Amino acid sequence: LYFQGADSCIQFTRHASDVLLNLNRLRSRDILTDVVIVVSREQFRAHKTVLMACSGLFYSIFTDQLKCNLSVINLDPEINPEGFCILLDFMYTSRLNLREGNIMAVMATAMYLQMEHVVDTCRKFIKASE
Ligand SMILES: Nc1ncc(Cl)c(Nc2ccccc2)n1
Repeated sequence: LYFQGADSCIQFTRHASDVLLNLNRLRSRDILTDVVIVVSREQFRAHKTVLMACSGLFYSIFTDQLKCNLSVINLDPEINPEGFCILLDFMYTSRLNLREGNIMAVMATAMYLQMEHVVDTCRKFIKASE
């Protein structure tokens, strides 16, 4: 459906989430992926534009005239790959699968990737356990 937005335009309620859904479908089928992210010898294929849109670290890398052409990016080998996988799924879905058993790895990975809204959110959930 659609509605009249604050600017008097027609606004499509599901458009942004539908675009993201379609980008995730492309990722799952490996269509137009243009980078591999390597974490602890695990490989993750993705779209650079989605990475940049969600992460300060990826934004900096892919706006750098030298690094923007790399098709393989290695992360710190101490990064937990499940932490990365969770954040990558978040990027492509808006859904963050936080659990007691993964929250610290997810928070550390989000800090490394410069995903500040995710970092803040992990803080509140940790602080509520205390
Ligand atoms: N199912 C699917 N998966 C991925 C993409 Cl990118 C896509 N795009 C698209 C297809 C038809 C009409 C409008 C958009 N559709």
